[PDB]
Amino acid sequence: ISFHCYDGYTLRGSANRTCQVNGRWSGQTAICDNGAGYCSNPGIPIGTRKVGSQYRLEDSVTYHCSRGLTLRGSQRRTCQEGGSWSGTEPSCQDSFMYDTPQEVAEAFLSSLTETIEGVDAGSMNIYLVLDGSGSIGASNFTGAKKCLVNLIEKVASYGVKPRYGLVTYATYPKIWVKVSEADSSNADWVTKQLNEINYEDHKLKSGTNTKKALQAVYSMMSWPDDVPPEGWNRTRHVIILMTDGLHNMGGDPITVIDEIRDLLYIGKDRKNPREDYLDVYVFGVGPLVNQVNINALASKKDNEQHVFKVKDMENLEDVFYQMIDESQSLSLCGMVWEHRKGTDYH
Amino acid sequence: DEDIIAEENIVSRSEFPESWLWNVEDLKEPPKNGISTKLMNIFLKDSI
Amino acid sequence: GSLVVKSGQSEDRQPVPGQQMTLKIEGDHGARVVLVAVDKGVFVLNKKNKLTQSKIWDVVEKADIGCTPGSGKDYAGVFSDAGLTFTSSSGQQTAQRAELQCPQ
Amino acid sequence: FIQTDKTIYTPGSTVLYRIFTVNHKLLPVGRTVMVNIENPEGIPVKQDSLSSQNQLGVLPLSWDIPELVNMGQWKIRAYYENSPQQVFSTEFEVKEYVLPSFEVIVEPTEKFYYIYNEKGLEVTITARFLYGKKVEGTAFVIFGIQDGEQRISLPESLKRIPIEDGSGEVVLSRKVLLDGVQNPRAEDLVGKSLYVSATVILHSGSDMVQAERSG
Amino acid sequence: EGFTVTAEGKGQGTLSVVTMYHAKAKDQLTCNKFDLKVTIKPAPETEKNTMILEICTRYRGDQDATMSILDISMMTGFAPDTDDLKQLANGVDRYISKYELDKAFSDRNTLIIYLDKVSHSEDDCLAFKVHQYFNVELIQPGAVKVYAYYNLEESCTRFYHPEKEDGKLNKLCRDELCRCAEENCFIQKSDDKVTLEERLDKACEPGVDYVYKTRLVKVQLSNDFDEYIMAIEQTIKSGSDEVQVGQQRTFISPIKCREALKLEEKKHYLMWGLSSDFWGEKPNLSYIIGKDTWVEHWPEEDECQDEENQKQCQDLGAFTESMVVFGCPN
Ligand SMILES: *[C@@H]1O[C@H](CO)[C@@H](O[C@@H]2O[C@H](CO)[C@@H](O[C@@H]3O[C@H](CO)[C@@H](O)[C@H](O[C@H]4O[C@H](CO)[C@@H](O)[C@H](O)[C@@H]4O)[C@@H]3O)[C@H](O)[C@H]2NC(C)=O)[C@H](O)[C@H]1NC(C)=O
Ligand SMILES: *[C@@H]1O[C@H](CO)[C@@H](O[C@@H]2O[C@H](CO)[C@@H](O[C@@H]3O[C@H](CO)[C@@H](O)[C@H](O)[C@@H]3O)[C@H](O)[C@H]2NC(C)=O)[C@H](O)[C@H]1NC(C)=O
Ligand SMILES: [Mg+2]
Repeated sequence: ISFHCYDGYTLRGSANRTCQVNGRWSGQTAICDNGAGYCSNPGIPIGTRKVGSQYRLEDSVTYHCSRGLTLRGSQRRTCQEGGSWSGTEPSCQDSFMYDTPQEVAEAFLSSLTETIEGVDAGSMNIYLVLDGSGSIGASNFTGAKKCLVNLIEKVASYGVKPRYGLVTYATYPKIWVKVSEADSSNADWVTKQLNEINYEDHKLKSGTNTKKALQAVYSMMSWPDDVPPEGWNRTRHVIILMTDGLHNMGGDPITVIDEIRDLLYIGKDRKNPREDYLDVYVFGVGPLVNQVNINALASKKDNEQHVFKVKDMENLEDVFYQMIDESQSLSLCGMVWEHRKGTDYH
Repeated sequence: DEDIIAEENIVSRSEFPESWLWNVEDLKEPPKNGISTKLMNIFLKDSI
Repeated sequence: GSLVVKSGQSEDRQPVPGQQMTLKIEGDHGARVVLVAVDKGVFVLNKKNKLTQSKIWDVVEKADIGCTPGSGKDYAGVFSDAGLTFTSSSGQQTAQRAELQCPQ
Repeated sequence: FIQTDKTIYTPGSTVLYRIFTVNHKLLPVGRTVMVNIENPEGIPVKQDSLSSQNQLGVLPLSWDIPELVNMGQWKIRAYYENSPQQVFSTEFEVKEYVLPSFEVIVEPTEKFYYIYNEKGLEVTITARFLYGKKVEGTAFVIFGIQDGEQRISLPESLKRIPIEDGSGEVVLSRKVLLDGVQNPRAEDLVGKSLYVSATVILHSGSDMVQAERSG
Repeated sequence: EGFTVTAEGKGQGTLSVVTMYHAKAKDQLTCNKFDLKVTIKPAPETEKNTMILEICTRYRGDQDATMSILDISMMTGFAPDTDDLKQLANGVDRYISKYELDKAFSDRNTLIIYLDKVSHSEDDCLAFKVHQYFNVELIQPGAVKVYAYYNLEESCTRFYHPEKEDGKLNKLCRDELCRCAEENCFIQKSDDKVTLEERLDKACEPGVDYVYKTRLVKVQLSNDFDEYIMAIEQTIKSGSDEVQVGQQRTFISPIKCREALKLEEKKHYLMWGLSSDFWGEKPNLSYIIGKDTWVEHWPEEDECQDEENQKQCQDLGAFTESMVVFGCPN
C-alpha cells in the first residue's frame, strides 16, 4: 500500500510500504504533517487508533489497538519542552509475530551505547536477573547461561568496566554477585562466577515470584540513610532481565519499578526528567509469553525498542554472538553531560 | 447462527469523512481539439 | 476556457461504498486543476459561500471604471461615464477623476 | 478569490483553504499576499505573508481548530501587499453538529404572494434522502411575517401533515393571516415578506431536519 | 501556576488571562422543560405475559406546551396491543399515524405518539398494555423521550424496566469514576470439586494475585455500593498488599449481586481474585467482587463433622498446605 497526502502537507516516513513475512509493514511510519504544532505529528502506526488532534505543548494522545491485538509501547504520549514526545511509538503485536534474530540485537545495541558514551570519564551499574521458574525447563537454563557469558565481553570491549549484579530467582531471590563488592567492577571475575552458579535449589522451589526479586534489586541500589551519595545525580543504571511474563506469586511487580524511579529522582521534576539514568530491557524466552506484562516493565524511550519476543531459546543465543560481530560507530560529538562545574566551554 | 456470515468475518465500514479529494492535477496529456483529458482512479469512501 | 467533470466510468449502476471509480477531468491544456469532493449533507445546513463561476463574474462586473450604461450630458460626459480620458491638441479634454469608485 | 472545502466546521477539525491569485485579465500571476483569519468579534488570530510565485497562482494553506473555541461566523480576509486598501473576504460557520440523512426543500407554488388571492399561500414540502430515495414520516409547518429584521410569528397557522412518498402539501389561509396582524385594511401588507419553517420527523424517530424558506 | 510577565520597550498593550474548565455545580440539566414519570406494572388476571405501561408528562413553564413528540421504544420481546393504540389515536388531542397502526405484531418496537398539547398544571397521562410475544432470558430496558417540535435539544429521556429500578443499569461508582457492573457476580457455580486438580490450577494462573481466608464482621448496606468487612485470619498467597494476621479489609459488591452471595456475619470464607479488581487509594483499600472473583463458603471447625461436608473439608485443608509450604509450581 502507498501513501499520499493532501495539498499543503509534507509526507515524512516511508511513502511505499510492504507487508513482510513476519506480519509487519516495512520501512518507517508514514505521517502527513502541516508543521503547525510545537511538537510534530506523532502519526498513526498501522493497526492503532489515535485520540487527540491537538499537537500543541503539554498535549497528550492515547492509542488503542484492534480486537485481539496487544499494544507494545506507550499507550499515552505527551509533548514535552523542546519538541519531543514522551514515551515511545506504539506497534500492535499479535500472538504470533515474535521478532527476527537480526532485529533484536540491532535495536538493543543502539540503545545500550547511548548510556555508555555518557559514562565516559567506573560510574555505571548493570543488573542481571534470570528467571528460574518451572515453566521454562531445566534444559532451557544452561543454554541461557552460555548466552550471558557473551554479553560481558561486548560491554568490556568499549574500554568501560561497569559494576555487575547477578541475581537468579524463582520463589526466592538468590544474590550471587552484589554491586557493593570490591570485585564487581572486575569484568573477568564476574564471568568466573557465572559458571560456578548452580540451579538445583531453584528447581526445588519452582515458582515465579517476580516482585520479591525486584525487591532485592531495590535493596542493592538503595542506601541505608547514607545521605546524598556522590553518584546519586551521576550514575547510569541498566536493568536486564529475562522472563515469560507469567508471574503468580508476590503480586504486581510494577509497584517495585515505581519505587526505583522515585529513588533515582526520575519524573519528580518538570525541568529535569532524568530518563537516561534508568533503562530496562525485557526479553521473552518462550511461546508462553504474556506480552502485556513484559511491556509494562520495560522502559519507553524515544525512537527505541526495549521489548523482545523470541522462541526456542537457541535463537536468542544466536543474537548474542551476532552483536559482537556488529561494530557500533561510537560518536564523541555533541556530548554534553551535566557536570557540576558549569563554566562556559563546558 | 451456523448459517449467516460469521460476525468476526465482517469487516466494518469506518471511513466516513465530510470532505476529501483535495488534490492538484496538471493536465499534461496530449491536447486533442484544445481539450486535455486526465483519467483519475479514485477510491470512494464508505459513506452512503 | 472550459472545465467539465463527469464520470469516466460508463455510467454503470450507483457505486458501492469502497468501490473504485474513474473520474474524467476535461479541461484546457497546461492547466492546473484543483479538486474537492463534498458530502451533499453539508449543503442542508449551509448553502451560503459556494464558489461558483457566476459569483466570480459578479465581482469583475462591479469593478468596472464605467458608471452610466449609456451616453452622457455632453461629449466629455460620455467618456467619463464609460471610463475613458480624452485629450487633444485642439484643447478638447475630459473632466478629471479623483474618486476610484462611481458617484453615489 | 478564496475557496474553502466546506461551509461549516466542528471544533477539533482542520480547515483547508486555497487562494487563487489573478490580475485584471483573470490570468494567473505571482504577487505577495497577506492572509488573515478573523474570529466572530473581528480580531485576526493568524497572519501569514505568502507568495504565489512559481506555484501557478494556487496557494494551498491550512488551519487547525482548537477544541475550545468560539462558535459563530468566522472570516478569512486577504489582500495584495501593494494594495492594502482592497480586501477580499469569505466567511464560514463553526457549530457543534452531526450530519443529517435527508434534506427538506420548502418551496411555495409561486415565488410571491398576491394579496387578493382568496386561495391563500400554497407551499410544497419536498423531503428526500441524500441518495435519492423518498422519505416517509410527519411534518410540522408554521408561517410568519417579517418587517425589516423584527420578526413576528403566526401561531394560528400550525398544521401537522403526514409526509407520504416524499411529498406534502400545506396551505396558509387568508383569514388566518389577516387575523394575525389585527389589520382591517389589506393594503398595508405590501412590502412585508413571509417566511415558512418546516420540521420533518421520521417514523423511526431517529432523525429530524429543520428547514426554512424566507423572503 | 503563578507566572511572571516582563514587558519592555515603547508602546501600549493589553494582557488577558482566561482559564476554561469544567465546573461542578448541580447536575440539573436533564428534564429542564419537561417532567417524565414512567412506570411498568403487570396486568391483572383474565381467565404469554401482558403488562401495563403508564406514562405521565408535564411541561415546565407558565403556559401549556404546544405540539410535542413522544418517542417510545419497546423492551426487547415486547410489542404494544393493537387495540389500545386505536383507542388513543382516536382520542382528543392525540394522533398516531396510520403507518404505525397496521404494522400488526410483526415489527413494532418503536412507536411515535403525536400529542397536540401537554398541560403545565396537571400531568397528561396515558396508559396501554404490552404483550410479550417473544420470551428472552435477558430483557433490554425501553425508553420514553419527550420533546417539542421546535427544540430537540431541550428533551428528557426516562427508562423503564420491570426488575431494575426505572431502567438504570448496574454500575459501581466511587468518587466520580464508574466501572461497568452488568456482568456476572462470581466466576462460576462449579460444585465439580476435583480438589487441587481443579483448584490449584485455577489459583496458580498468572492473573490470580491474592488468596486469603477471612471472617465476616459487619455487613453495611449503603446506597450505591454494599460493604462487607472481612477480618483477615491467615495469608495463603501474599499478593501486592502487605497485610498481617488480624487486620480487616473492605469488600464491595453491587446491588444485583447481593442475593447470589448470601454472605452472613461471623462466618468464614475463602476468596481469590485478580489484580485488576483493586479499587482502593492510600493505605485504605477496597476489594471488588466482580466476574473474576471466586467465592466459596468455609464451614467452621464443628461444621466439618457432617458426612456431607467430609468430602469438602478434606479438600480445603490440603489446599492451604500446598500453597503455604510449596507455593505455585511453574
Ligand atoms: C546533586 O544533588 C544536589 C542536591 O539536590 C544538588 O545540589 C544543588 O546544587 C545546585 C547548584 O549546582 C544549587 O543551585 C544553587 O544553589 C545556590 C545556593 O547554594 C542558590 O543560591 C542558587 O540560586 C541562585 O542561582 C541560580 C543560578 O545559579 C539562579 O538561577 C537563581 O535565581 C538564584 O539567583 C541555586 O539555586 C541547589 O540549591 C542545590 N540543591 C540542594 C538541595 O542542595 C546538585 O547540584 C546535584 N548535582 C547535579 C550534577 O545536578
Ligand atoms: C513509490 O512507489 C511507486 C510505485 O509503487 C512509485 O511510482 C512511480 O512513479 C513514476 C513517476 O516518476 C511513475 O512513472 C509514470 O507512470 C505513469 C502511469 O500513469 C505514466 O503515465 C508516466 O508516463 C510515467 O511513466 C511510475 O509508473 C510509478 N511506478 C509504478 C509501478 O506505477 C514512486 O516513485 C515511489 N516513491 C518513492 C518515494 O519511492
Ligand atoms: Mg513460571
